[PDB]
This record gives sequence, C-alpha cells and structure tokens, in this order.
Amino acid sequence: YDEAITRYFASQYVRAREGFQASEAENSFRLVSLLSSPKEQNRFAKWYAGNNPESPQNIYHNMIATVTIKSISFISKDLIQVRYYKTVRDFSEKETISHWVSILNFSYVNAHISTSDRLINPLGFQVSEYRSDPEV
Amino acid sequence: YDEAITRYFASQYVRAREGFQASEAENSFRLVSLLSSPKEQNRFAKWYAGNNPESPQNIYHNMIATVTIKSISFISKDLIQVRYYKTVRDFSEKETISHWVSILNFSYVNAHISTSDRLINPLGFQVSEYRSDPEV
Repeated sequence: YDEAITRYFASQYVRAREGFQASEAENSFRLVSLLSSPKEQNRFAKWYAGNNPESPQNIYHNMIATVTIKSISFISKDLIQVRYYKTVRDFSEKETISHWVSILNFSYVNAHISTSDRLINPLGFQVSEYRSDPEV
Repeated sequence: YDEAITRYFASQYVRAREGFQASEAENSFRLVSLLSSPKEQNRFAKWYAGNNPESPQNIYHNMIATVTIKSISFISKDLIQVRYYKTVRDFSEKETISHWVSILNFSYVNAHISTSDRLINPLGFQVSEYRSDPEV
C-alpha cells in the first residue's frame, strides 16, 4: 500500500490513543481497538481501564488533551516513528505542553471486517506493538 | 483505488459536513474543505458562514448533531449515495432523529497536498458536487 495512506492511519492511531476528550472516548476506544491486533488490543484495554491511574480517562479527567503531529518516519518496512506534542487544557484554560515519540509495529491483514467496521478500518491496518515515551 | 477506501472518505465527508459539535467545528470545517473542490469548497463555505441561518453552527447552536451511516452505494463510477440519520441532542438530552440521503460527485486529483494536509487528505479525494435531502 501507499506510504501516504499508511502515514494517515498511524497519525490516527496516535491521535486517538494518546489524546483524550470525555465526549470522544467511546469512539477513540473503538478506533484504537480496531487498528490494534488481538494481543495489542488487550494491552491497550488493561491500560485504558477506568480503574487504572495511568489511563487517559483518569489523568485527563476533566481536561482535554490534544495531540499535534510533528513527524512520521519509518525506521524499517514495518516500524513507524511518530513524534508529537500533547496540548493539555483544564477548567482555567491553562495549556500545558509536552513532547513525545511513539514507535509502532504494523502490518495489513486481509482478515474479515464487517461493512461498518470497514468505515473505521478499511484496509485491516493493525498495530502489533506500541510504545510512547517523552522526548529530550 | 479501492472501493473500501472510497466508502471510507465519503462516510467521513458526510459525517463531518452534516453533523455538528462546537468543539469540533474548526476541524470538521478544514476536513470538508480539503475533501471538496475549489468551486464546491466555496458553496460549502457560503452555507457554513456564521451569518447564515441554515448553517450547522446556528441550527445546532448549543446542540450536538451526530450522523449515523445507514448505507453507502454507487449510482455510477463517480456518483455515490450516502443514506444516514442525524441524532440531535440538546440541554435536556431529548434526542430528535431524522433521516437523509446525500449524493456526491467525486474524483481523485493528483494535485499537491502539503505533508500535513495529507494526514487529512492522503489521496486527493475531491467532492465536486453535493446535496442532502430528507427521506420518505
């Protein structure tokens, strides 16, 4: 597939996973899930669970966190690197900014998506491994 | 290009154009614009302008309108039909529902998108003509 469409879905993946807005949680959750493999979907879920202090639900409770993409490059054929910053906003409107890099291991599966899940994942994009750490 | 990716962008187009949420307006505006031709972008803009009673900004002021896709089919090679319903919500949470069909005339241009506009429009999807009317 085209590099452009691959960048497009990595950007989506990271914007959805690494940002947060109460009104969009259900949607951002289904989308990260659909674009993650069975075994990555499950790691993501344990991390997102409402009982987990490190879940966006919690650390951005009553806040909005918005990812802005800085860059997308490929370390290898199946290994993408997304550098972005998060802009976190609260009741006072006081914006905090931080910078981050995520590595994604990805592929495209010719699995079966229903017609309506294909409007979220048209080509079986699948992140098998993922991390996010802050920058220098 | 693949039918699946074409359905994907028509669904996006209609969800963004035909729904409304104050927090997402700027984003929904850039996205419809990027996926519309110069001459369609301009019709959309006159329609969306804050001074226009029929603009979503206005008719959904203080509301959230959410499009749910019912179906996407092709009347011809360049002519797509998107049947959807809108779920409109207000201060009281009282949901009104209506049903609609949109026709889109579309193509893919090998024009120049900047690297960052390509994260919204990776393949130069372009709606040249558009309408929306209610159903039976």
